[PDB]
Amino acid sequence: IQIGGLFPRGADQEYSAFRVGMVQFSTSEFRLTPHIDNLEVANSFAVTNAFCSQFSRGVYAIFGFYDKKSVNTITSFCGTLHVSFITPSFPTDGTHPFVIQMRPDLKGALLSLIEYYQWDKFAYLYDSDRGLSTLQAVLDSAAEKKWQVTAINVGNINNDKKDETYRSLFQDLELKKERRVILDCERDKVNDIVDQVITIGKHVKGYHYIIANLGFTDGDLLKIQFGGANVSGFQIVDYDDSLVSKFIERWSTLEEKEYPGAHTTTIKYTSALTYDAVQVMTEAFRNLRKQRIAGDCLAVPWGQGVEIERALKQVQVEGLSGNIKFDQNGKRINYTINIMELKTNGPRKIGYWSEVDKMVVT
Amino acid sequence: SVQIGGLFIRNTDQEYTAFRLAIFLHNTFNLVPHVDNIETANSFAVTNAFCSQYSRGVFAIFGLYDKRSVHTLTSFCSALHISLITPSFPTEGESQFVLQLRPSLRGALLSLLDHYEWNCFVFLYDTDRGYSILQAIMEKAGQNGWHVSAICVENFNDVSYRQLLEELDRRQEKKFVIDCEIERLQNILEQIVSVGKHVKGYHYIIANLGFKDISLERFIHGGANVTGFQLVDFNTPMVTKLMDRWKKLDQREYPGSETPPKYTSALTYDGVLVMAETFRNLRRERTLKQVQIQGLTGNVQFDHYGRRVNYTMDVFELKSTGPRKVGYWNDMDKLVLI
Ligand SMILES: *[C@@H]1O[C@H](CO)[C@@H](O)[C@H](O)[C@H]1NC(C)=O
Repeated sequence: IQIGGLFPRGADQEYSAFRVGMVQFSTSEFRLTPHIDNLEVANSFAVTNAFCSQFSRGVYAIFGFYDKKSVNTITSFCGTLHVSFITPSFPTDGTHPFVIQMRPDLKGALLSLIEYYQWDKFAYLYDSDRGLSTLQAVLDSAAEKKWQVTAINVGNINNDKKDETYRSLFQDLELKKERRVILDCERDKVNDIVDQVITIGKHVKGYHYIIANLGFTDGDLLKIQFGGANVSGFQIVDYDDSLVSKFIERWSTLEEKEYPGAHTTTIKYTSALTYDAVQVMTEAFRNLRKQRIAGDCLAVPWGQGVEIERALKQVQVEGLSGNIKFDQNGKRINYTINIMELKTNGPRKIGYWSEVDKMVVT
Repeated sequence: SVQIGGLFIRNTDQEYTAFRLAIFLHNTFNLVPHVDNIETANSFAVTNAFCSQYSRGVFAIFGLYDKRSVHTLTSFCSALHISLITPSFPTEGESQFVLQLRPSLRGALLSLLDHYEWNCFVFLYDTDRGYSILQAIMEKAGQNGWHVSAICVENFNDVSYRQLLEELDRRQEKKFVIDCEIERLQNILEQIVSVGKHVKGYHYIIANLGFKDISLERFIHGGANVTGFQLVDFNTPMVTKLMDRWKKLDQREYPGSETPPKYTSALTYDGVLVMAETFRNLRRERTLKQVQIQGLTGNVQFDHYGRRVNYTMDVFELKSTGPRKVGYWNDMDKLVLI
């Protein structure tokens, strides 16, 4: 058994979580081979070269990341070759087969908390790197329900004038008398945005700030805490269950000399998705061995397309993210997302979002 | 060779760095330092160190003291007829054989509060530099019928600071006057932002000589009015020459060669220059007090009690583009505005 990897540059916590998942899920009966690579997912040529190199040595399954400018290439290559590609990246739009997806969809929850809080005429600050897949839904919902959106494109900003531009955005919104904004950017961006918020002020009472990036316990809220402004967010990894407590008990023990990181109390959601991917993949091959069951990329399907794809897509397990069970397409179907809000005290649970019931308050 | 004594305490590493800089550059009548650094500034260790320095033989001691150990050091210096040049906080009353380089901030602060014409404000203070400022403020408030709420913040933690700030927010004060140490002032400034008071409507008065030595960029962007004092002049070619030569030395022995000097470093350098002038004049106590020199902090001259006279200090206000000088304070001409 061999299982490759196309992990991106600038990411080290994810690969540390990957090796920790390798160590934790001990398998004497069979052992896989990582053969990990490293490159910039934003460049298509390197991605194609690495994919071809992995395919040239008969890898059974590949596991890596991508972005908006490289998802189509991966999807097209995996469709023709029947090689499954497990990814904790953003959910793709449309039925793309043979791409197992291990991230819940933010959409639907941001539209169920924006109505539990009865609002209208809100502000929305989107980024043009993740993709125009969440803003479009917001525009559609606003058109359907007569809401008024004020879209602002954060990102694609020069670092020299990043402070000035971010400050000027809030200064301009002050003129229009807008007090509700919806921030949805990666941790690096949202940290800078909230820092500039605090620099201008706006952390006094009378302002409500939703973070729409899952997580919400890894953006250093200590700066924005102990103020008057409201803070609300979504969370996927609850930090009080038996499994997560057992994980964090051994998380701090390992040192950064061999395993980078692993000394802080909180872990990013992407690394948790990677660690759960390790388990769901090992158990997927376990089920096949219980059932007793290549040339160049520029050349025919290989031996076992369905035997691997359907087996990996029919898994039912429980991990840090919660229930893990995939539907026909490969997206999560039985996921629950915790609702949290920030007070003078740390984050407190407010409810949960699920498919079976729209919105729950507790 | 002329023997000099050096006494320093903890958390004053830049003081020792400036002293070593002054000694090195002045000698390169070579001075002979007798530095004996002490960790805790208590009476017993200071007395023992002074005894050792005196027994080895010293003509003048440059030392630093705090509230607790000032009395013993001054008493022994007056008793043994050994001149002591110090940059610490000035004392009150008659004092002999003690030279003090730090000017008193009482007059300038009183003139500033007179200029803005305030009748109710909050005064945050600590007792690390005596009770002179608090007593002067209370006397002036009693004479002029003011309303001051002095609060001691010596033993306050973050929770206490935030709760006190919220309680003072409940009342309408809107005007604060801070007088504490550098670290305490930094803590106050980093916890006043979290509450959200770095906004237009408040007017803080930083009462020290290090207005440009602290980072106020957050207040600059906020727009809240801030007024402070400055003693060291940066456009003089003398300070630029000294600072460039500081850059030309290594950083493994003289750290701080990347920033303009604070008030204490300039004070120590001026004290070293005054002491060297005193020795050179003596080559050809009474002679010590007759010195008149041009140091980094301007004109240096002392009266019969060793206090500063004929000293100029600029007053700065925080604007959108940064600090902007608005005038200067002098003893003979009081406050002068531009
Ligand atoms: C903050 O939360 C409280 C309690 O839910 C709510 O009444 C208030 O309107 C919120 N403020 C803003 C600015 O949304």
